[PDB]
Amino acid sequence: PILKNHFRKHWQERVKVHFDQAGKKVSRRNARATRAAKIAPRPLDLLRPVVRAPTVKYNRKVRAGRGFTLAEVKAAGLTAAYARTIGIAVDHRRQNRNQEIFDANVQRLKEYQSKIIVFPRN
Amino acid sequence: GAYKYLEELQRKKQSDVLRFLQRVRVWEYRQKNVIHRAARPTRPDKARRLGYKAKQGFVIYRVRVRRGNGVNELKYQRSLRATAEERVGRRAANLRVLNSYWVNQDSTYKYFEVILVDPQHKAIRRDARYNWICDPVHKHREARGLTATGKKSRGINKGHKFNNTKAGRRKTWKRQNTLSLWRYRK
Amino acid sequence: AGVKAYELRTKSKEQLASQLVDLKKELAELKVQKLSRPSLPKIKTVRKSIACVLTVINEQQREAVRQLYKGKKYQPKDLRAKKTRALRRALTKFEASQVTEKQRKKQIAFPQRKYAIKA
Amino acid sequence: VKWPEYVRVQRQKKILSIRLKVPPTIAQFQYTLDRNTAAETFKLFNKYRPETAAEKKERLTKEAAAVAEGASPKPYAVKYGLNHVVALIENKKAKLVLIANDVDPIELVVFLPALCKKMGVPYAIVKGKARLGTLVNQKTSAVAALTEVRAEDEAALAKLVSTIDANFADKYDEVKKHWGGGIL
Amino acid sequence: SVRKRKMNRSSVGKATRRNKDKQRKINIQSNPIIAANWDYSLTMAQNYKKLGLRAKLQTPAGGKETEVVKKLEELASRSQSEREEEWLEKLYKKHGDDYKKMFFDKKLNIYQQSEGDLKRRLLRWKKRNG
RNA sequence: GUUUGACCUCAAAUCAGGUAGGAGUACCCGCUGAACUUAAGCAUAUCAAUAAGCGGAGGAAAAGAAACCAACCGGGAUUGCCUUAGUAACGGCGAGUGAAGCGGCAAAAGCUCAAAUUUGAAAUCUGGUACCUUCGGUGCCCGAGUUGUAAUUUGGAGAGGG
RNA sequence: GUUCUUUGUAAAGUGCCUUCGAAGAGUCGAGUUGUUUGGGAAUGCAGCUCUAAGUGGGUGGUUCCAUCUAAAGCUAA
Repeated sequence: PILKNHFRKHWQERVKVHFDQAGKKVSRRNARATRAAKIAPRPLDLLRPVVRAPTVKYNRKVRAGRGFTLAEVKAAGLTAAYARTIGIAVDHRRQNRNQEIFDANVQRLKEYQSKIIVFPRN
Repeated sequence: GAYKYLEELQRKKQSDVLRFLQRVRVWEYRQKNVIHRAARPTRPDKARRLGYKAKQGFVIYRVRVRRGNGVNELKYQRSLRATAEERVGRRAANLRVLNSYWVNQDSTYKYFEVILVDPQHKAIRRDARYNWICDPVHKHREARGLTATGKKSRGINKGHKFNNTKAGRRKTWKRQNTLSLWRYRK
Repeated sequence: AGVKAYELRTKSKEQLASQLVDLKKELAELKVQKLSRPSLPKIKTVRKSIACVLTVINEQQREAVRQLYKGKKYQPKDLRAKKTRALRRALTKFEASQVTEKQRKKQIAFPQRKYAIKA
Repeated sequence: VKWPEYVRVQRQKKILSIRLKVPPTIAQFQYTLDRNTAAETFKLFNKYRPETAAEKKERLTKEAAAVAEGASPKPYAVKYGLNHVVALIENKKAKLVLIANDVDPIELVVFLPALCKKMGVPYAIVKGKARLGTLVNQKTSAVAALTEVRAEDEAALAKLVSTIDANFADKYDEVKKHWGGGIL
Repeated sequence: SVRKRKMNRSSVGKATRRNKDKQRKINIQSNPIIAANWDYSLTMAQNYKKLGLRAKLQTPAGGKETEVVKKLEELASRSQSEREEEWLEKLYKKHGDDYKKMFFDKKLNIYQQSEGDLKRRLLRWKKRNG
């Protein structure tokens, strides 16, 4: 009546068509298989925390965080430097303010520590 | 220590001591070549916090550049400091430009003291704190603006304000100006 | 036909040099017979004979130089590895695996432990 | 006559050192300790040469050759780095701090005489970084300090303090004032 | 092309590498217990659930004791120098157990060490001896 | 002492040992930079922060562990993909230009210096040189170096004692 | 897996008590001409004038509050 066509530039030079969608899925699965073949008994990814999303819109939702904290790791009963060797992602810049999020993470860490089998250095 | 006394001394540049120091040295640097090698840093404090270790393989070159640029304001939007760093990059092509600082200035010339590491020196090739410069991904960092001042002039930082140049302005232009079409059309 | 390499490896410097002079004379005599005839088969084999003798001569010199420069710093630029320019720079295995004094302490104190998550 | 470039530069720098009016935190140098007191400072300071690399190596191999097969006090030496001297001064561990008058960047050692007057450390600006270098196994030293001392040398050191206070600090109370270099 | 045209024409020969079948099936290396019990006909995640071990700790996008006992089996299953020993010999023979006097001694406790350091080191000495 | 000797700075040597240039250039990092065109004729604008030109790298480059985003019940390096979204904002408010946070997902990893004395000891390093188990190690020597090489310390603090 | 070496009052880590405890200047900023951006908030940058502070300083949000630590450096996928 509206329409805006951004074809005033030399658009025909930069046209990326993703024919390799099927090729790149295979490529990532081969990558995962290789990583799991090198990291044999371990999962494939670090233990990630539970986290509340920002903004009025999404604060209903609970999502994965980057890492726990020095606080959540200490309350679980271990050190940050040792947590990384057991494959627990640690976030130094994140803060602890909500009690429900805190306790959920501590129990996630505690249940993780019961389920694991750490190998000795010998 | 001793360098805190130096650091806070060189923050006063028009103060009568450093006024006199700068008066003698500006003239003395005019009498020498344009690009010549410094015996040792004039400001060892600022050299050291920019990562100059006084050991074999570490070089200080002193450099001079003309100032300024509506014909007389046809701009040339690259800095004086990046120009200086590039010139010492070409005269000393075996070295790698680590960092550079301001030393003295004038109506016509701004002076700098570039700091250079010898990546072929065995006192650099060992010691795991400085042997990163031997990796061939650092051949002429000053020519691609990977130094402190180059990263400034490129506008590479974090935030809202640097959205047009955060991954590099050429990269972000090429990315956002691409008609991306999938197998099953979105 | 022609001369064989393994037969010549047993020989000394003087024996091979004399051998070479004889082959160069023989080839020089065959180039005088070449112009009278349409074809000559032996001219090809003697050329390859000379080439072989020179290779054994050079190999015997080079390995002698390898023995007097044995196990020391700075051997000749031809007797050195060729590899490629970009690899004849680029930190050596010692200089690359060289870790700082602090990181070795951190690696003994906290090595990446092996684990499995279920029981 | 025609001289080289660098010769002309250092001669020009020499006459420039004189003919300019200079700020009083500089020219507080060159108003330096006289010949007798300088010789007497070094007659003490030469008794505390830091054990040279050869001497240290031979002694510590003597420790190994003896102690591995079949008590000592802490030894006293002069203290000689600028980071370490300005560490020692302000901790008041310095009894005599010797400062060179000729330093490559002058800006390095400009705070030091006045920081010594502040802390109450009895300082002396002595002539020559080479001359300080000699007593310390280095080419140059910029600074040399004497923290602790053997009791034989203690009374001599205390008198060296009092001689330097009287000879240096009292004669040069006018040097905190007066811009130097007004020579016609 | 320009270079490829010559290389497909020359008598040098191509450096042919047939490394395509090796891209899919990479042998498991880091654990011999897993190396014996890994069905290569199954995938990565299928070989994890077959053994029991959790493959991804975050819940995946999309739709989804035989060996772990053997692991559990293999997981449930600093001396002193000559000079240090002879130093502790000297301290015990001269003092015995008076750690206050033992650490205030300039002749034997040359390094001005505490009481706790001395009783710990002496008990290490006493356990290795009678 | 009208002598001798420390340094400082500046040189030279077919000195010992090294290293830089040129090629390729799809992608990548910079510098430099138009016009035809399109807008009503048209100094803005547009094509376009494009092409051409010049420099500089690698298998990727660049970016990157906040002087970040937000306004929440807060998230948490970068990069990339879907989404935001032709949205916010810009523009003779004209032709036209035009993001980002959030959410989902791919992939994920963290660290290191300078600035506080090793001062009961420059603990550091390069080269030469003789051996050895030689991408190195050891011995001795010349040096670099206190105008600061090592160990400790980097905010997640950290350090000295008990 | 097997095997040879490990050392020296050597190098760490955990928790508590006790005593201390610095953080990148011709840089931020301000003005200014020019370039540049979606960035009207003046978006970034460059030149030139002038040029800071440490219960600092920057960036946001309706009396204040929140969140970062600049002007040094490395790092796979």
